[PDB]
Amino acid sequence: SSKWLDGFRKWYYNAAGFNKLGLMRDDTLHETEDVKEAIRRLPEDLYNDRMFRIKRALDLTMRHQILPKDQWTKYEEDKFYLEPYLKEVIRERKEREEWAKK
Amino acid sequence: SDLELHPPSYPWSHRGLLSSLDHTSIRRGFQVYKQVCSSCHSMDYVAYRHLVGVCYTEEEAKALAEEVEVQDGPNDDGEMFMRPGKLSDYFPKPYPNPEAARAANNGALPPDLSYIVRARHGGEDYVFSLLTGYCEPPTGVSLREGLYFNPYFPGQAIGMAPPIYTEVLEYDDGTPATMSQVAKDVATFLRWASEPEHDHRKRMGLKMLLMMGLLLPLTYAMKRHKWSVLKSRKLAYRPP
Amino acid sequence: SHTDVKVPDFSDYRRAEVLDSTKSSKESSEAR
Amino acid sequence: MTNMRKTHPLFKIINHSFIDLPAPSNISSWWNFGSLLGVCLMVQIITGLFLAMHYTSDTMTAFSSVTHICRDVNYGWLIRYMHANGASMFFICLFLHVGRGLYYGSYTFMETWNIGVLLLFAVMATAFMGYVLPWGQMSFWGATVITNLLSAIPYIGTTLVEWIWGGFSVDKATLTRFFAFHFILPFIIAALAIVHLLFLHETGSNNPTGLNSDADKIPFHPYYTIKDILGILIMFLILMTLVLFFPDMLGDPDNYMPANPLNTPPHIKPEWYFLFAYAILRSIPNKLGGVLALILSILILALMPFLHTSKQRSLMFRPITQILYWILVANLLILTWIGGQPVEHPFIIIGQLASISYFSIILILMPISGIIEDKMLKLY
Amino acid sequence: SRFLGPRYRELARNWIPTAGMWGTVGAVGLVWATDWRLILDWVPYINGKFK
Amino acid sequence: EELVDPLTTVREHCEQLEKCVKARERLELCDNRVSSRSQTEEDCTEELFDFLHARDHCVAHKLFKNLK
Amino acid sequence: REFGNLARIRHVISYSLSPFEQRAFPSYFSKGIPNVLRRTRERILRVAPPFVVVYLIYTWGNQEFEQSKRKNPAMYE
Amino acid sequence: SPTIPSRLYSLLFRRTSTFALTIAVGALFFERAFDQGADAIYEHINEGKLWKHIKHKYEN
Ligand code: HEC
Ligand code: HEM
Ligand code: HEM
Repeated sequence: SSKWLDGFRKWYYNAAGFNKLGLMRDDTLHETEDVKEAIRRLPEDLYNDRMFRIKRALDLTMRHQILPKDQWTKYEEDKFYLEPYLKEVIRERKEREEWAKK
Repeated sequence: SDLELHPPSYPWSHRGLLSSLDHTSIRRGFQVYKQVCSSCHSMDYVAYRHLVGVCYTEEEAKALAEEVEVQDGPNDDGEMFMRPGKLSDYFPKPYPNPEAARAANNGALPPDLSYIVRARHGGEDYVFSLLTGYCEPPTGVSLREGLYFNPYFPGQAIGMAPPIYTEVLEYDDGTPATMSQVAKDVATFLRWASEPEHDHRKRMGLKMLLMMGLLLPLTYAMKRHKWSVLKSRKLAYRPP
Repeated sequence: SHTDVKVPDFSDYRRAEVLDSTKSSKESSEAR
Repeated sequence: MTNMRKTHPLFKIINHSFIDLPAPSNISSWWNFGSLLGVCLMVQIITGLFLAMHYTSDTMTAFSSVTHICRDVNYGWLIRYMHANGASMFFICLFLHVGRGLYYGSYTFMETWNIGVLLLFAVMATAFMGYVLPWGQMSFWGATVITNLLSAIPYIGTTLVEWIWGGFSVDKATLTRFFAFHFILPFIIAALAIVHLLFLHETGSNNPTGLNSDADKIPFHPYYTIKDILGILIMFLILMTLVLFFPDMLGDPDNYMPANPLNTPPHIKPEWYFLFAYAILRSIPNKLGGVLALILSILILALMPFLHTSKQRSLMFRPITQILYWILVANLLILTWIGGQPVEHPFIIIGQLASISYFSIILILMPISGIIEDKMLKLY
Repeated sequence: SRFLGPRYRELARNWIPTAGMWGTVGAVGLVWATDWRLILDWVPYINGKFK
Repeated sequence: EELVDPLTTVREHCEQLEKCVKARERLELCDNRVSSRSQTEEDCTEELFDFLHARDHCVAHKLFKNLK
Repeated sequence: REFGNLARIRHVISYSLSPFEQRAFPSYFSKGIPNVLRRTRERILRVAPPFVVVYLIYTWGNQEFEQSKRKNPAMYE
Repeated sequence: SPTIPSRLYSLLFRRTSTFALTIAVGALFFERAFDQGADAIYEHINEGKLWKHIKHKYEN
């Protein structure tokens, strides 16, 4: 059912390890051209939050430590902030590719 | 057969990481090589000048170099003459070419024992096991004459007669010249001939370990001192 | 405000000679 | 008054490349291996320069010249075993360099990765010809093995092996030209390393998290200066204990015999860093198939950046691909071992399954793992 | 599917003659540089030098 | 002949060690097996190698204190 | 590319102390051993079992090879 | 209350030139002292096995 899939996704979310550094999935997305377009399309507060989270993750990796378990981000609170911007950028790129093909 | 018998790990006096060779044992092994092994084997990369400084005095090395006659030349009219050897001369060939060695040794070629320890699996353990491992062949192993059964030799049919036994030579130190004593001495000598830089290399390694046990905590302390600015750095985020 | 900016406590990393806030410096700086 | 460090042209190039270089603040000890490779290259250049100062590339005098270096030249034994154990350390640092690049997603620097692959080929050729150089039994026989394996190519192989041999077998001309090539090729390696560093500095350096490291960057000096100095000291510790205590466990005893064309060795094997390629070439039972398998197994590193099917760069947050990568490293260890023992039972099936699993993991399994990993993280 | 389309198909169709002529250039240069017998023992003049 | 061999004293003591006793038992079993048959190609090199491995291992533990 | 214009960061404060005033090994063992144990705990399940099966098939291959070199008592009839 | 590192800094570790002089003199004296100590450790480990230990039997 969906409950077992959600539980196994929770276990994978704990096993991935970016929640221990305070990161998010959109924070740990690799920066391609479309991703960079999404970050440049981000608003100011979300940009500052993302860059501070990345800086704190880099500091923690430098010290070879993680955040306390209280300060780990949760799977329910992982905001998918870059998803609409990324989807719009992919849609525009696919439109451009279709126009170039036709 | 196709099997190999692994020589066992003998407790040599130089097997430790900071243990040198027994130079008296190298002396006795050189005497064993000169009086027994030199009739068939060659040691062309070792000289009396290599011998002096680790086993013999310069006068003793000169005496045992001049006790053998070497071929030299040419002279004024162009003729190969014979002169007593010197320190710079190497150990003399028992055969001029390897084909003569094969002819005089029933086809088998006695290898040069200047790198035999570094060139055989086991090294001095293999040499000791080969010299003290001669035994009667088991049932079903028919060996033609000129070959001797030796379990430690690959192929088990060596072309070597048993070279050493009890009272095969006389030592100048009064040491009993038993089979095991002679084999241990000649194995120590062959290890020295394979690695003349043995004790010097061990001294280098001892100095290197003392020096690096000094340097590594201190260099690590310098690295942690330079990196202490970052490893204790605190980050704060204050959006308005 | 910038006045709320306070340097956090560093006693978990700081040396023993300057661990006291009331004790002056420049008497252990040469030693360190 | 002017700032000489960033005003003088050579000084400002050095400052912009090595001194004031913005480096990621969180790169671990795995990032010391590039400088370890450079220091190993310099050590090899110096030690081989002295070895060639006392070395003659004649078939009659190669082995006697090596013995003369070991015994008669002052600390020539130290120079020679520093050279050999530095080759072992060079390949250790190369393998850990490539492992860092595969694990932390550094192959996305495509041109830097390709220059690195060309460097890996050049270093392998250099070390092969250098191992041929002392004219030992295993050196000569391994040279014959590798040249015949190259001669397996149809319609081109016989002419190419006669051209490289300088004759009909490994002989005087082969040894002398191998000495010339082994002398010259590390300088081509050094120039390609300048190209490597130039492309890397164009693209910037990569952090273990795989994120954008421009938020937190530190100058290279003095942080990574002292970190690389500590790494150099540790690498010298391992190299010097390898030279001064265990100088022959990574070498081969059969190389201490003169090269006899009439007598074969009991078991012919190449050096330990060629063993995985030797094992896969033994695994595929075709000469052309074996040499093509070797060539493709080294070119597949250049083929690697087109296999990235994940939206995460490094494997830090990719546990399934982490498991697959560690199985890949384990399989490389199995391949080195199988190149160790000869081609018998059950080494036939072990080497065959090791090669098939190695290729399957590096081609098929890792992108599928990345795809299902993205699906599990709900990316599409 | 980026390179699969009608505009790319007709661009490729324009570039077939040029790529084929470049391949002919490379083939002729390879035969001339290597002195390949299997090709050079069919042209009339160059047959003379091989005897 | 007058000077007894420390080598052979250690050898006979390692024969008195019981693992080598079992090895010699297999050796005599192989010897009678091969000898009580004609037209065979079986040799006793396997059992001899096992016995020699065990006995020379015992010797390598317990020989060089008797030498100079 | 240069050190002055790499990224845009706002409202972020960094605090650092002098290396001559803070220790180089601040409790090197007391919070050093638990950190190493935590790192090993996080990354021991993904690393160890591959080398475990290396050891297993290494031992199995050597045992099978030695059994192959061992003679088979089946030549009598 | 002036300690030994404090005197070392106030005398030798302050200026770079006298710092380098301290490094050079310490390098000379430590080279001699370390060579003597490591050599003595080597002799004590290998008593009765070296040529410098056994030459008195075979000389004069
Ligand atoms: C003439 C009777 C010899 C005497 C005296 C010594 N050796 Fe010899 N040796 C001789 C021959 C004809 C051979 C070749 C046998 C063969 O089957 O190859 C050898 C060989 C060796 C070897 C090499 C064994 C190997 O596996 O390669 C060694 C290590 C060896 N011999 C040792 C050795 C020593 C130490 C001697 C002095 C006590 C000695 N041999 C004397 C011929 C003769
Ligand atoms: C003689 C050979 C080589 C030299 C001198 C060399 C040099 C370097 C140096 C100095 C660095 C920077 C330090 C570091 O990141 O470790 C580096 C990084 C890198 N090397 Fe190499 N390298 C060599 C071979 C290779 C090989 C064989 C590969 C891959 C197959 C490779 C690919 C890379 C990549 C991708 C990086 C970037 C890593 C990152 O950005 O984090 N190089 N190299
Ligand atoms: C300018 C650079 C170099 C020069 C001049 C040089 C020169 C030499 C010489 C003269 C020898 C013969 C000495 C001997 O056989 O021991 C040799 C051997 C060897 N070289 Fe180099 N070399 C250089 C760089 C390298 C590099 C970069 C590698 C490997 C990455 C390498 C690997 C080897 C090996 C493995 C041997 C065999 C040593 C042995 O078998 O004992 N060399 N080299």
